[PDB]
Amino acid sequence: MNIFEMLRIDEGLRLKIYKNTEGYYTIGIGHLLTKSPSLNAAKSELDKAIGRNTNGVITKDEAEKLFNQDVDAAVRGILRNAKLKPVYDSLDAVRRAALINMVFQMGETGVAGFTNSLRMLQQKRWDEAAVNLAKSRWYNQTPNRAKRVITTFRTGTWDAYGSVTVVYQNGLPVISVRLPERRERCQFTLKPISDSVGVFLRQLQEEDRGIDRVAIYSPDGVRVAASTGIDLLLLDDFKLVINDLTYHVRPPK
Repeated sequence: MNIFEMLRIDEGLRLKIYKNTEGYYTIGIGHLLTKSPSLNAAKSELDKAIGRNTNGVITKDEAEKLFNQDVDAAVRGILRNAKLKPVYDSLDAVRRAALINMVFQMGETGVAGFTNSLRMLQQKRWDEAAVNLAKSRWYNQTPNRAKRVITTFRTGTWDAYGSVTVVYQNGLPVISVRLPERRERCQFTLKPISDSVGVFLRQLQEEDRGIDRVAIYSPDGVRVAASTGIDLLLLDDFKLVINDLTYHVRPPK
C-alpha cells in the first residue's frame, strides 16, 4: 500500500462532475475544479485542466493524469512550506502519506493551520497528535476519512486502509482481501468457468460477520450483475465496495 492507493480509497473515481462532501465541484479522483457555486464555472475549469471540450465527462486516463498531477502538486506543496516540510522530513513513509493525504484534501494552507498537531507530530507524540486532530473542524465534516488518516498517524501502519489484489495460482484467479479493520488477509480462489460475481460476493459476506454491504461496479460506475461470470469480470478492472470503502481492482492480463 502507499499514498496513491490510499487516496484512491479515500477519493474514489468519478468520470462526471459531482459535489464533494463540502459541496464543491469535483471530478475524477478528488480533483477540485473550483470553489465557485456556478456549475458553468466548474465546466470551464474542467476543459482547461484537460485541454478539450469534455462536456463534463472524462476518460479514466484523463482522471489518472489529473490525479498524478495533484499528488505531485501536494508533495511539492509540502516542501515549499517551512511549517510543513520539517514535519514531513522526520516522518517514515507511512506518516508522510497521511500528511500528503491531508494536504491533498484541504490543502497546504489549511493544513498549516494545525500548529497544535504538527508540533506533536514532529516530536513523535503520536497519540497526542491523533487526539488533537480529532478535535478539529476537519474531523466533524468528513469524520469517516479523518478517522482513517488519524489512525495512520497514530500507528504508522495501513490498518485503516484495506487492499484487494488478484493473482493467478494454478491457472486460477485468487482474490485476496485485507479488511481495513483487521489482519489477517483473506483469499478466495475462484473458478472463472463457472463462478459468478454473486458467488464471490456471497463468499465475501459469509466470511466476515461485520460486512453489511458488498458490490462490484465497472470503472465507469455501472453496477455489474450478480450472475455475470468471473471470467468476464476479470477481463477488465472493476471497483469492489465493501461497507464504507470502494477498492479499485486491477486484475492481470
